[PDB]
Amino acid sequence: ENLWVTVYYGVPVWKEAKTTLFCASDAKAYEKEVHNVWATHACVPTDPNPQEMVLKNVTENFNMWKNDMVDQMHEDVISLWDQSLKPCVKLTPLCVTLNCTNATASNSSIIEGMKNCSFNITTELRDKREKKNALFYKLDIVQLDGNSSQYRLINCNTSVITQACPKVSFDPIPIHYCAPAGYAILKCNNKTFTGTGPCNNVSTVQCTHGIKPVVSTQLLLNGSLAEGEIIIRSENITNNVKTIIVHLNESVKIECTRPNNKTRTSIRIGPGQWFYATGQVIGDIREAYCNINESKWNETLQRVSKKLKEYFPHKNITFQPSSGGDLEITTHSFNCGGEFFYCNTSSLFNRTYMANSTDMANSTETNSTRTITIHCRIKQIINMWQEVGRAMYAPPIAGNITCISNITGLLLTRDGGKNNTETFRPGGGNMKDNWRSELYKYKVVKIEPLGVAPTRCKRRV
Amino acid sequence: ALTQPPSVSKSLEQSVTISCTGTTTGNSVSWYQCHSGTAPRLLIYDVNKRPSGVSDRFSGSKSHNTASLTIFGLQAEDEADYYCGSYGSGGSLLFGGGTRLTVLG
Amino acid sequence: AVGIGAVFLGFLGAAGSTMGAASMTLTVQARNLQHLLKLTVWGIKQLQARVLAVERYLRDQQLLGIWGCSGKLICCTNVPWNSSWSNRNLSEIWDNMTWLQWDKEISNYTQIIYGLLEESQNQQEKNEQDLLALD
Amino acid sequence: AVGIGAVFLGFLGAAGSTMGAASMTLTVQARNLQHLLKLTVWGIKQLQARVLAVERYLRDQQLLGIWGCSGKLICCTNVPWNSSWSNRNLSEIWDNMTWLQWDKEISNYTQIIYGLLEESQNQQEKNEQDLLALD
Amino acid sequence: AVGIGAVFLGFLGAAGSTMGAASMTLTVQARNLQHLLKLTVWGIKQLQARVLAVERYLRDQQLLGIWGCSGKLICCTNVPWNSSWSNRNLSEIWDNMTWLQWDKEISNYTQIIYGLLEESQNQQEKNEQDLLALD
Ligand SMILES: *[C@@H]1O[C@H](CO)[C@@H](O[C@@H]2O[C@H](CO)[C@@H](O[C@@H]3O[C@H](CO[C@H]4O[C@H](CO)[C@@H](O)[C@H](O)[C@@H]4O)[C@@H](O)[C@H](O[C@H]4O[C@H](CO)[C@@H](O)[C@H](O)[C@@H]4O)[C@@H]3O)[C@H](O)[C@H]2NC(C)=O)[C@H](O)[C@H]1NC(C)=O
Ligand SMILES: *[C@@H]1O[C@H](CO)[C@@H](O[C@@H]2O[C@H](CO)[C@@H](O[C@@H]3O[C@H](CO)[C@@H](O[C@@H]4O[C@H](CO)[C@@H](O)[C@H](O)[C@H]4NC(C)=O)[C@H](O)[C@@H]3O)[C@H](O)[C@H]2NC(C)=O)[C@H](O)[C@H]1NC(C)=O
Ligand SMILES: *[C@@H]1O[C@H](CO)[C@@H](O[C@@H]2O[C@H](CO)[C@@H](O[C@@H]3O[C@H](CO)[C@@H](O)[C@H](O)[C@@H]3O)[C@H](O)[C@H]2NC(C)=O)[C@H](O)[C@H]1NC(C)=O
Ligand SMILES: *[C@@H]1O[C@H](CO)[C@@H](O[C@@H]2O[C@H](CO)[C@@H](O[C@@H]3O[C@H](CO)[C@@H](O)[C@H](O)[C@@H]3O)[C@H](O)[C@H]2NC(C)=O)[C@H](O)[C@H]1NC(C)=O
Ligand SMILES: *[C@@H]1O[C@H](CO)[C@@H](O[C@@H]2O[C@H](CO)[C@@H](O[C@@H]3O[C@H](CO)[C@@H](O)[C@H](O)[C@@H]3O)[C@H](O)[C@H]2NC(C)=O)[C@H](O)[C@H]1NC(C)=O
Ligand SMILES: *[C@@H]1O[C@H](CO)[C@@H](O[C@@H]2O[C@H](CO)[C@@H](O[C@@H]3O[C@H](CO)[C@@H](O)[C@H](O)[C@@H]3O)[C@H](O)[C@H]2NC(C)=O)[C@H](O)[C@H]1NC(C)=O
Ligand SMILES: *[C@@H]1O[C@H](CO)[C@@H](O[C@@H]2O[C@H](CO)[C@@H](O)[C@H](O)[C@H]2NC(C)=O)[C@H](O)[C@H]1NC(C)=O
Ligand SMILES: *[C@@H]1O[C@H](CO)[C@@H](O)[C@H](O)[C@H]1NC(C)=O
Ligand SMILES: *[C@@H]1O[C@H](CO)[C@@H](O)[C@H](O)[C@H]1NC(C)=O
Ligand SMILES: *[C@@H]1O[C@H](CO)[C@@H](O)[C@H](O)[C@H]1NC(C)=O
Repeated sequence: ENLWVTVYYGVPVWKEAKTTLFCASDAKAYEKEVHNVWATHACVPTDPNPQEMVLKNVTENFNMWKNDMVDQMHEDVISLWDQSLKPCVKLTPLCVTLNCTNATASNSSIIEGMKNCSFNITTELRDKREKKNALFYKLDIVQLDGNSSQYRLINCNTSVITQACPKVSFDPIPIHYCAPAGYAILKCNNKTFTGTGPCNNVSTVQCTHGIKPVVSTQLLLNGSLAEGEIIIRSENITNNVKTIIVHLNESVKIECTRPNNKTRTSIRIGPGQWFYATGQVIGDIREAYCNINESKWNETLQRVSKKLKEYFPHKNITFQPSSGGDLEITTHSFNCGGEFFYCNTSSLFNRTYMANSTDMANSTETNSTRTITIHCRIKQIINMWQEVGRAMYAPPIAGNITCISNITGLLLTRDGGKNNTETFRPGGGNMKDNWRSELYKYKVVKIEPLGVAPTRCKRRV
Repeated sequence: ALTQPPSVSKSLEQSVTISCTGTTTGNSVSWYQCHSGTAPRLLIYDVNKRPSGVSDRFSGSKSHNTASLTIFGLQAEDEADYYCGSYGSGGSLLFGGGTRLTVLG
Repeated sequence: AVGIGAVFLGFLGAAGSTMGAASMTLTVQARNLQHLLKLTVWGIKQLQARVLAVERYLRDQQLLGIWGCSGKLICCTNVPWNSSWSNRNLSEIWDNMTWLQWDKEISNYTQIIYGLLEESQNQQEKNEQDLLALD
Repeated sequence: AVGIGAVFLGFLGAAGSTMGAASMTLTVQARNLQHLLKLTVWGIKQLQARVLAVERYLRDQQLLGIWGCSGKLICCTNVPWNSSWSNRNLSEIWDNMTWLQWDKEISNYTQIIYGLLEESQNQQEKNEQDLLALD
Repeated sequence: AVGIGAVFLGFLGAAGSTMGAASMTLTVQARNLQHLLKLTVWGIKQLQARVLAVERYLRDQQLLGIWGCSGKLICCTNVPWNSSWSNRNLSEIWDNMTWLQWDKEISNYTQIIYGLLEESQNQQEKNEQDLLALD
């Protein structure tokens, strides 16, 4: 019996294949008159089409980190910044000095950050430039002179100086990253949940369901929930330093808004230009005062330890505090309302909660809840996109900026090893690891519809 | 460009990063060593990738600002100096400011 | 209604499990047949997609064409296979392999095989026309 | 570029009435081959149809490939007209009926005829192995 | 697929190398195969051109079907060619001219040659068909 050759067309095969994606957006989040900015510009609309054609005989394998779309999740917003960059104002093109210790303010403000200044060595050396209120917001006062410092303008020695103004858009728009036909995205979803070995429930989708990606240093707030169970992933389990992703079947908040109500005192200094001294008098007790109901908080953590058991059998869990450097790593960062979050989260990740066969040594919430409170930082000049040397000033604003929302996962790292006492430090690490959340359910391929096999039959000749 | 730290410090057999942090608009990147003033030694042949010289203890890693070298198993050679090399602004070539590494303890 | 891997590529996206019967079923499966302003921009990329599908499909059919078959969603040759690329018994291939296994147990002999197909085709159709050529 | 014959392809208009003259000349019946910002929409919508018409034309080409009639304009295969099909007879069809009448007669049997083609083509392939299965 | 090598379909780049040589190059060139506003307006015209290229390619492919050829790139036919217009003999064609002079040697008679290809293709079915039509 011979082996001739034969060809087949329309046959089912798809390739593991890198490709790069367009973004689909809500075309009424932005609006018709707000031309010439990234979301109104190159990002296209959306028309959702879940169409999840189910698959016996699928057998694909996965790793969370083999994906390339993670890079697009760090890209894009540089164009949102650049298409919107406000210039250096005439008061600020050089390292001017400022003098204060108590605040330049209308009142004895009971807020630690508004230690406001005059401008002093200032362009013309003229009262019209100097006497203007340099509103402070804690992260200020770069030292110049060794005593009684005439503080340096902190932005003057980095490549970008720029301003946030209330007209300039920011919004967590629902976004989808997508690629044309013949390519397909495969979503994988066996309750035996994987992203790591084989899979057993799969179908194509034209794009992911929408996601609202925004940065954090500790807590995956407003993330997509898991279901049935908590889960953890961290690549080669012999590894110490490389990030552990913790993902939740329940959720809990962090109890503060952005409460610091302030006046609309912008100063129209320079030719069609501004400084936003928007501070003083109104709300001058309203520091961020963040708080913790231990019950639901500790419950989720102790549940997480009862999962960590599975990765570290018959030995007892513990935690250690987060890193310094930029105190964002010690705290948080996120934007809401143009205002940024920096309360002492590292105060929480603590005790030696036991994993012996135990009915104790796993709680502090006391059923009384205690409603504990923690010290908070603030910043008016922000590193507007992380790692990069850029800096931007942003105004404090009137009323309550209400974001106080819920957590669906943790950034986590191990701290070496010792006999029985396994332990971890929360947050920090690769800021790309935020986007690994949920995206593990998806990967992209190219269809390749033709092929060949041997056979026991021959063409006419 | 291309700014670098003057040094960083971690102890024997531990691990650390160096990165190059200036006008890193160029985005395929390489890294190099000099030690005791001898002829410079390569590390990274493109930003995540290395040949036969030190094929385990070093590692290459991607970021837009921090063109990043990551190092583990720190030993008595790690008193050397280390440099980034992006490709340049078209038909052009660059070096980093260097980092004289200082393994402590 | 019409078959669908993509909107007409790969006439079902779901594989019929097994390189035997599914191949026969594929032939029968081929046989059975503001808001508005930025929406007028959304009406671009799906157009690009349908055009690209045609473009790919016609490039593909051209490769079949030079191999001296067209349509013929299975086609036979006069090219041999000398008992040495896995040699799995032919029922066991048909019954136990998806193409999404032949993709790994076989494959990347592809360029050679495409060569064999083309070279044999041209040389064969020249043979008959050369044997006919005398006058 | 060019005008229209009901459709930008298929070219109905030389209806011929009698199928005789029409079939006996079928070759020539194809062998003859805001200022303006809203011109976006008044290109988009007929472009969609224009593309999807080519996709319809490709559905047809798929069937023609399936019957082993690729690129042919008149074609036939093995299958007999085996007696029970209406008895209208050769010398008593074309000269006294029209294509629209012939459909209005024949509409019952369509899928059955198509299946008979499918089967016969698929048999005709392997039937040659009755001579060629020498190994 | 890929960025344009100066020319799309038709793939012109062996231009005015010898015709004899061109057959190899050709077979190989087969074998391988305002922010958003007015720039999205423009995003129709080239796509419309992309469609017109497909329209031309398919319109012109249909002609090969009438000649009984399938994109099988060296189709041949016992219409004789019979020397007497440019007369060169074989090598004296293929080693001398470009195809961009073979047109200036011969256009015109083309309009009869298409007919020779039609009626000869109809003969190559008729001359078998009538011998089967003995019963
Ligand atoms: C995580 O999840 C939380 C909770 O779901 C989200 O917080 C909600 O965000 C939306 C959108 O900002 C809020 O809804 C809108 O509130 C406006 C007032 O908002 C204040 O707070 C926001 C920050 O959320 C500031 O930007 C803003 O300046 C204010 O300080 C309303 O104006 C909106 O419309 C309503 O009021 C107007 C009149 O003002 C009416 O004309 C409208 O008809 C309508 O009634 C709108 O309601 C929502 O209030 C927030 N809730 C909470 C509890 O904070 C987070 O945004 C989300 N993401 C992150 C990273 O935390
Ligand atoms: C973490 O925080 C987020 C907010 O930051 C929580 O988001 C949403 O929260 C609600 C309450 O927890 C969830 O429950 C559903 O809410 C919708 C909308 O109110 C309800 O739909 C409406 O139901 C009524 C009655 O059946 C019906 O008449 C309406 O027609 C119907 N639709 C609308 C548009 O009103 C629904 O019944 C539930 O009550 C949401 O599911 C949740 N949404 C999202 C996107 O997260 C989140 O729940 C919270 N998670 C945890 C674990 O704390
Ligand atoms: C701190 O967090 C705990 C949970 O860890 C909160 O306790 C839960 O609070 C809800 C809302 O009050 C309780 O539900 C209500 O219960 C009553 C009966 O007690 C019922 O009539 C209502 O319809 C509603 O279901 C829930 O039972 C309670 N759980 C427990 C175990 O006590 C607590 O309220 C939080 N406290 C603060 C100050 O944040
Ligand atoms: C293509 O056909 C070749 C045989 O001609 C198949 O095997 C080849 O095997 C060697 C040794 O495994 C591969 O080298 C390297 O192997 C290690 C360990 O498996 C792997 O980590 C490296 O990435 C690398 O593959 C060699 O590359 C491989 N050839 C190719 C072209 O893949 C091979 O299985 C067939 N591959 C496919 C995709 O059809
Ligand atoms: C197949 O051909 C038939 C006839 O051309 C199409 O019409 C259907 O024909 C039957 C049989 O004549 C009708 O049933 C009954 O027929 C008797 C005798 O003619 C009559 O006395 C009854 O009143 C009744 O009509 C049937 O009703 C008729 N259908 C309709 C909607 O009128 C049939 O549609 C063709 N089918 C296909 C798929 O081509
Ligand atoms: C292909 O066919 C044409 C005839 O259809 C062949 O001859 C060309 O015909 C035109 C029109 O008669 C000639 O132009 C005219 O020439 C006369 C006399 O020189 C002049 O008085 C008119 O003003 C007009 O220009 C054209 O010269 C002629 N070309 C040649 C080269 O003869 C043509 O030759 C045929 N092609 C070949 C290669 O045989
Ligand atoms: C509360 O926040 C402070 C930082 O404001 C944390 O302690 C300091 O952290 C910095 C940065 O890591 C170190 O340089 C200081 O040496 C730390 N001080 C001390 C006394 O350790 C502090 O750990 C947070 N938590 C609590 C419970 O206070
Ligand atoms: C056939 O034999 C050749 C050497 O003659 C070898 O390269 C090839 O791998 C063999 N396998 C098949 C199935 O042709
Ligand atoms: C052809 O033969 C079948 C049985 O094989 C019979 O049912 C049918 O009536 C016959 N005639 C036609 C024209 O189908
Ligand atoms: C071939 O024969 C025709 C007449 O049948 C004649 O007109 C023509 O000149 C000849 N030569 C060529 C190259 O066609």
